[PDB]
Amino acid sequence: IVEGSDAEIGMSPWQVMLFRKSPQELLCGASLISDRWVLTAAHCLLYPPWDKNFTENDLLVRIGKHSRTRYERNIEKISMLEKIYIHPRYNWRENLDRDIALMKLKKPVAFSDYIHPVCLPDRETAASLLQAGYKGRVTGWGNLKETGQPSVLQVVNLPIVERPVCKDSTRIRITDNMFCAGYKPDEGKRGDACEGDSGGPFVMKSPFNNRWYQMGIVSWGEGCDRDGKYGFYTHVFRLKKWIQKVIDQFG
Amino acid sequence: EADCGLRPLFEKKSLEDKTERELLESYID
Amino acid sequence: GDFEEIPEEYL
Ligand SMILES: NC(=[NH2+])c1ccc(CNC(=O)[C@@H]2CCCN2C(=O)[C@H](N)Cc2ccccc2)cc1
Ligand code: NA
Ligand code: NA
Repeated sequence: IVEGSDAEIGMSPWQVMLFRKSPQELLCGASLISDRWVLTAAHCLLYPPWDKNFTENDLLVRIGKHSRTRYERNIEKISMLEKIYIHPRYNWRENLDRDIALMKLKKPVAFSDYIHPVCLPDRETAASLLQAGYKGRVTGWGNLKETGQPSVLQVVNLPIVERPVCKDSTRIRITDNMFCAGYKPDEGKRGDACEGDSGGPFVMKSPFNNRWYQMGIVSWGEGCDRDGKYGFYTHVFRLKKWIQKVIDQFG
Repeated sequence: EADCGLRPLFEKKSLEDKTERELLESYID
Repeated sequence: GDFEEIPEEYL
């Protein structure tokens, strides 16, 4: 996260760290959506142009974390993956269309002050909140600059941007399964997700029921926090039918 | 989950975090 | 490279 701030304790209790078993390193962010299911970006797991294709046994999920590198004894919980599910029409060849994947855990994680699932939006919350100008919140342990590595989880609030401004900011083909967020150059404030923040949640707090909903997944960007560029997020609601099919078929 | 999206250290004990009001203020009017 | 080691039971 660029130009964000340190998280408060317990501020994002659905934040998941995807961790590589060997060499031991952060691979991506992710989110907890129930005691056995974790949501991330497909590109976190599969991206053939970069020779990336992880299998279940390659990874761990670390939940309840705050510190990036420390083992947070008696607080974090480390979980093994039962199975990975990638969207069958995830477009790694062109533009990361439908950049979404689910991971089922081997055993259910215990909820705590630091571990708690986020909600997924239904059609009305999405219709109500996913509007240009409305702000969401992105969290992660990714780079602090385009070209560290924070000591602890970082957070930044960013406004959703109008789809024509999203489209006009890039040469990549944008789809309805994506949205973009960030400040415009004349708006003064800055902030963005960056490498390492991949797969983490873009959340909004509904003013109707005061619950946090995951509206996006950190997906892609050109550089980080550049003027006239925006971060792109997978549109969780548009892919929710796939999400529910997987959990309904596989548990 | 029935309890999803309600944080134990914030919503569940009626505490607000330091910047959530920035989001509320953007959900206009 | 800077990650503290995790309990061996998880690997
Ligand atoms: N908000 C941001 N500035 C930002 C930037 C980067 C990332 C991590 N995601 C990435 O690095 C993804 C993986 C494939 C190439 N990539 C990118 O973001 C590329 N820079 C742009 C691109 C190339 C081909 C297809 C789609 C997008 C996540 C967020
Ligand atoms: Na364009
Ligand atoms: Na920008």
